Amino acid sequence: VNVPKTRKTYCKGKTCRKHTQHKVTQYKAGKASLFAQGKRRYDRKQSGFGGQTKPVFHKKAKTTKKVVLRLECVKCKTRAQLTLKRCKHFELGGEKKQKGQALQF
Amino acid sequence: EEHTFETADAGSSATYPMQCSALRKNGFVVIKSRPCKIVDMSTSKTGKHGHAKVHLVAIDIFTGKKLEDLSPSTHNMEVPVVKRNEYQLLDIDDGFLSLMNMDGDTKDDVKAPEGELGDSLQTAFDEGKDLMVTIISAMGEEAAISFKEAARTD
Amino acid sequence: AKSKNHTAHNQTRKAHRNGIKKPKTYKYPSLKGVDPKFRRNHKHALHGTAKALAAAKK
RNA sequence: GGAGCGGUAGUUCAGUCGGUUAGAAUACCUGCCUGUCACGCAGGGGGUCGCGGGUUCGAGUCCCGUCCGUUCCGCCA
RNA sequence: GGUUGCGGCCAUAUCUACCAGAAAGCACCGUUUCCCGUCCGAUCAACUGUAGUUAAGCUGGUAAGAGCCUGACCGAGUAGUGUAGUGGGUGACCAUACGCGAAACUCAGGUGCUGCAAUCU
RNA sequence: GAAGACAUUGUCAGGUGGGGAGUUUGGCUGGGGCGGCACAUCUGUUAAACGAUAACGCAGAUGUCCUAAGGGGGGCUCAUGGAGAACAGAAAUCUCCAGUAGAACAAAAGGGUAAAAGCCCCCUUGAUUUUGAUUUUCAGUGUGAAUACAAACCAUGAAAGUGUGGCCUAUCGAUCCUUUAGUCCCUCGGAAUUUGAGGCUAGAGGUGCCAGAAAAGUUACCACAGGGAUAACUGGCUUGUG
RNA sequence: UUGACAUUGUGAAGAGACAUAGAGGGCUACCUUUAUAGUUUC
RNA sequence: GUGAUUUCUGCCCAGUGCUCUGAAUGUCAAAGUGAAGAAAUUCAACCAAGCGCGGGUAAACGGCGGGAGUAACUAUGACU
RNA sequence: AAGCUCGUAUCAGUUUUAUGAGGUAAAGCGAAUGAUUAGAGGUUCCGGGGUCGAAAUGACCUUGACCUAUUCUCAAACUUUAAAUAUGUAAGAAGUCCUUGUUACUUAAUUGAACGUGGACAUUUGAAUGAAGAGCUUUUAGUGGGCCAUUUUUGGUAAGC
RNA sequence: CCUCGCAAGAGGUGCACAAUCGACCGAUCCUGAUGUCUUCGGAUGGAUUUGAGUAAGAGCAUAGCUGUUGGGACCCGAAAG
Repeated sequence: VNVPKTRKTYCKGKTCRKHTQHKVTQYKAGKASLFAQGKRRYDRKQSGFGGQTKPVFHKKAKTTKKVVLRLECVKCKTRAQLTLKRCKHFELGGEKKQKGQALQF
Repeated sequence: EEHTFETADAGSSATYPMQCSALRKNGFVVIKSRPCKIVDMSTSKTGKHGHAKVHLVAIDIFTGKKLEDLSPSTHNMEVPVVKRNEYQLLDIDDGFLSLMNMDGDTKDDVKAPEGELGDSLQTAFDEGKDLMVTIISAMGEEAAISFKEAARTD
Repeated sequence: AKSKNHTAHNQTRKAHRNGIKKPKTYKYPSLKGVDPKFRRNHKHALHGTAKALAAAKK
């Protein structure tokens, strides 16, 4: 698929609440870090014998992930996410398709 | 006004698993967390009330070593994804090769082949004549696979 | 091992033991579902119009 | 009976699972070298890629049917 | 009754071939500067109805017409089915009582109706 | 005598470790086994003219593609046949005639559609935000999809209208945990300040045994509960196969 | 089985990694170095 | 492990193991060292053996294929 | 089972009148989609063939196509046409009529619409027949292994499948 | 129930309860006016939203039938640990 780098959509910043220009970043997982309740609460259960308790994951089937667009306004720069349907090949690149000029080779 | 553009990448994708009874000769399988192509395929009963296993033997695409596995056939062996880039080969510079996509000519990379077949290519380059050399990107591993050359194009 | 899967036999008779309950229509049907614009206006009518039917009587 | 796969000049094989050029070998052909034939030299020609159909703008490079040719199961009694 | 503008039912109004048509009224026809738009003013825009036709579209008529619409106790109450029977039939199925009721073939017939506004020898 | 502050011994950390321990080892399934998936979903039929309706009944498909093949507006309108123009010759282009459509609409199948829901052109991103109602499957709970609106804000268009994904029917999945944004709002409970952590709203990270347990085998040495709902010997209808 | 710490106490004699400074290279990713003031495992 | 004596113990280290006074800067923890940071902590940096990589070993487990064409009867087919 | 609110309510596994939607049996392919027979007539220069003519967009035979008009027999995934059976609604007083008021919705305009005012129609107030009552709620067992017949029908050669 | 009506019926008063429509409290979303250790405070009204809400209140306790959950739990029954 393909998506525009720039998009004019609705922006609620309490200072505008009107359509503005948006630069489109792509969403990013991020480091799981530490200290999160799900970490302390976990490793406290991992220590000592008995080993693995919190169930491991195996059966993965789905090959795709909904691509999340991280939007930025150019005035108040709020960040409001947006979702797209599942796609295997993503790009934010430009060079919009032509009229159907002859397929090369 | 704002900058640095934070250019990143593309999202999604994967290597789709399948039922392990559909695999075939020159099918593509991940054993050892490594890609492979099947050569020897075998199925069997266990004993009386058999839940049938399958013992594949697969020779690597990239490394080349001969690998084996045995599993019951329902549970999945996750399959890598394969594509040819059909690159055209210009001069081979240093240890890398230099490949030209029709659309763009960037990306010399691809290490040049370890392949003994890449030696005939190494040999036949100075003779020339449109070097059209496919490679495969499967699981981000890319190395030269086959040499090919057109006969005309002028 | 196969079990009889799906059949309607002796159903349409069961429902007729209690005799097919009716919807029970009312006076003043609930206006749930009506457009808000016609419903917002309608609020100010009954609200006010009772007054000339209340305040005027004395 | 089931299911699985093969079907490319001469012959053995790739491409053949990923469609818009069918590649090698040896075979057979030519001219030389030899007194001829070996051999070595310089070149050379040859296959809708087993058929019917259908998709596909395009199909050996897809799908179904034939055709033939492989296999594996065939057990608890 | 004719014509035009907007229509409503939407082949009793369409197709095909011929033959007509006063009056106005449409319609075909004339020029490219400005506005406009195409490879091209043929389409489209612009400009007078002038220069001219009614050939064409348009309306009407004609065609043992093709069609379509309707009807005909014509096909047929025949196919089909609801109900019911210790009715028949070796069965397949078929009669009967109570009731409903087709299509095709057939013949006969029709072939646009109509609302508002204006205008018309 | 050696041996020498190294070994050993003690605590931690990585490796190794079926020697040892615990534990599992789908479901459907005209016995079970292999096989297939009919265990989510879609199109047509089997349905016996509302709806409902089954089977390892049949014919097939998906787990993707598209910033565009979306949205609006404008123009034109197809496949095909016929006739004809140097190189051209079934397949090179052009011009006219006939042409309700016999074509094209991402991907099966059936609908639907022509001054368009097709071909081309101009601009665009309503594939946005709040947040409910309703149909669908139905427990009339969910997920998914769809309609209808309000409140906006906008695109388009001369306008009226149209537009909250893909002309329509399938293209997707819960709590815990992690993670981003929004509120920068609320807590840290003696009282304060800042980093940190927890919270609300809305997403995403997967559960395709598709309403969602982290799990391989053999037992003619087997064990116990039971089963004729589940086979082999026997009998019965059944007659292809004899 | 391997690694750190501890019991563990006195000594030692050379090597290098990392620090700056100058040359030898292709502003340097380094490089052969090298003189200097340190940290170090050995 | 084989199983008296006689005779012989063939070919294959890719696989699976076992091994190497085997290279070593790919993998690579605790501890330890520097920087950030008001601080926990974050970051790396270097980083044990094994894994990895290369070496051998089959009286170690184990394994030992097809299909063509051809002899002045046919058939076969040493041979290509 | 416990009851409760009410007692002719509103209903009623039902008919009639009117008006709906349905595509199956049937029927049809001289109507399309699909098959499918056999002849007759034309056509090709843009189909090979044959005789005659250097020759051919050549005279006429040739089969393949077609195209024309007929005929044969059909269709679970074909269809103009279209049944009985079963199904949806209406049959009013929470009605109709007259007149008039309310509004931040709506309009050329209190024009509408939604409701309400006041009066008229009352028991033939407005289809047939009936109603050991009509409605409502709590709560909890037991069941979730079915079978057979007449009709309709799928797989099967057929089955007390 | 009351008034009138011989009665039949008509009018008013109508608790309980049903059906809606409002009103007020909370949450979420807008407004945020006045004043403001100037930045805090919130008045005022709105919102296809929302609650196990108020709307002159009804529960507590004991016993009892029935029903659930936990317990040796209707009785008996394992092969195992």
